[PDB]
Amino acid sequence: DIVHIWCPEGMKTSDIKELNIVLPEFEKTHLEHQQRIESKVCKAAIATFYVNVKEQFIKMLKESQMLTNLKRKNAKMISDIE
Amino acid sequence: FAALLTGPLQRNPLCNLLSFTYKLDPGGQSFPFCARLLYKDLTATLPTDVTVTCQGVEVLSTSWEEQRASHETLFCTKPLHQVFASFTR
Amino acid sequence: LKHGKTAASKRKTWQPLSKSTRDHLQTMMESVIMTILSNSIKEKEEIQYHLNFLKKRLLQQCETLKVPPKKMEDLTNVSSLLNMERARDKANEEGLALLQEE
Amino acid sequence: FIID
Amino acid sequence: MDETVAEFIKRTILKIPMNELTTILKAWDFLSENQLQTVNFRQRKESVVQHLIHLCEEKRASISDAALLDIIYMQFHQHQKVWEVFQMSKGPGEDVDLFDMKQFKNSFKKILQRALKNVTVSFRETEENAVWIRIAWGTQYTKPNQYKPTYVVYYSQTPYAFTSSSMLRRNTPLLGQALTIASKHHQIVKMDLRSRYLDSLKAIVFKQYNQTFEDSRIIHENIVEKERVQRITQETFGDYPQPQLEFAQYKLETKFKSGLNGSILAEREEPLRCLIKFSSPHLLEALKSLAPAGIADAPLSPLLTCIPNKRMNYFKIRDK
Repeated sequence: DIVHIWCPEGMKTSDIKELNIVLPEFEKTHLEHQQRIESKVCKAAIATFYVNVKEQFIKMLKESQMLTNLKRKNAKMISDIE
Repeated sequence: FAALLTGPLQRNPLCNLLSFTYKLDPGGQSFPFCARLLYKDLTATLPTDVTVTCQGVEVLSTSWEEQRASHETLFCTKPLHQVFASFTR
Repeated sequence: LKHGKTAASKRKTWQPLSKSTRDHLQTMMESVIMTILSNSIKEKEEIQYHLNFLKKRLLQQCETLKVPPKKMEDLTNVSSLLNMERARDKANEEGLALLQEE
Repeated sequence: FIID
Repeated sequence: MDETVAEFIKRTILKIPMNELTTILKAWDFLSENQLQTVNFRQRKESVVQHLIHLCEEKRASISDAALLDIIYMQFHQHQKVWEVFQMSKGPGEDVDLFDMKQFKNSFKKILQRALKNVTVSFRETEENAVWIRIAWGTQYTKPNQYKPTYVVYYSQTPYAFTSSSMLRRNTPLLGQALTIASKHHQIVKMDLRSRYLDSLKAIVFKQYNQTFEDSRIIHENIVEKERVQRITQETFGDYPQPQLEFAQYKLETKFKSGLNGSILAEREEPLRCLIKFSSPHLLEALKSLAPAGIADAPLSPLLTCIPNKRMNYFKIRDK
């Protein structure tokens, strides 16, 4: 059972979300679509699809860690206000 | 003498500080006079601290300054039920 | 990015993927189809046909993949949900300014 | 009987 | 119009019965009398919720107008909430105090808008100049606690106050000292006395309601016993009307000592801790009937007779 989950460094067991399993499943079915296509200009658009969408997968995880950073900032400051 | 005063009244049950706003006609013009009656001796009836202000206009002749000097002498040496009957006089 | 290698006891309380995650992934797929077709010159028909076959496959694999049932934020309103804790963190800075200066 |  | 303050308008229609529904709306005196006879009060109660919410929309009620209705609902219904008492102390070097109602309403408003950012303050002036204060507690984010309010009764000259028990106990030193500064005092003492009747707690403390005056074949042999067991209750309690108190918690840490047993706890130096609560209505004239019943002694204990006198019911008893 060697299916992978790719997480950034610094997380714990109780912080594991749902998007860290779909992203290794995004690249496993990506190579199975490329092998049935012999056109070089069609595989370059999927290579354009491999760069820019994975950049948005990095962008949606960097925004999601900043949602958890200001939520823990709101939990830390409420001990300092009280 | 509740028909001579305008506005609501604010009364404490100890009556150590009173506040009421009345109107008079000394020469045909309505003068809103706001008088605050603060008491310094708790064992007495007569006032000690009399501060009488005007809510309306105050840019006039020497009639209202003579009137405000008349109210401060007739609140210290006259009780409050006898000076209201003198206001109808 | 580190490794996976799941347990055999974790596969009992798993749930399918939620609707609001899949509605944002359908929205950004339609935004990136219009991104490529504004950037392409020729052969616009069959490259669209390989992307409609790919988005049929990628939404099929999300229905078969089981996710943990832990709560997440909505990805559809991710520009507007990001700003509303910034109006509250600034409210605790002026709330500290009503406290620390007094 | 005192009350403290 | 906000929805969450309009939920409190339709809640208080549901919390009043229809027999006293005309008593509250005539003392609320914000709607005119032609619209009160337009709404049929003899119909279904959910239609009264629908007809009064059109009257609150067109007259543009606010958060102080809906909290004005909450004071009149809790004035005629004082039975649902308990009332603890606060005791303020006059400082040394003082002979007379300066009190003003315009000086009280701004100093109590500025002391609660400074500490917390969401405190709803509403006032109502009643007969013999008693101010009735609602406080809705909001913490840092939300619109404040509308379902669970907190009431302060203050009679504008006394150092005694009747405050209800809030469900947020962390704001109770904040509510006590805010009444101390605005009423020109220097010390707040929480006195331990509570009941569910506010009209009886102003009778036992202010002591203006307690006293209102200006055949030989059935013969007993107990001539020395019969009028001895009632002469203590006439010189202490009497047949006079008394205020109502229904609760008294008696925390005993006393010991055991008697002349009958010589081997029962004869070597114990440790205290026997106890707590004795009384849960019965009208307790002050309930204990006076035990002495002609013969089930109690005619020298009655002074702990049960000092309850209108010493002005608390929480007592702590030490005995050897």
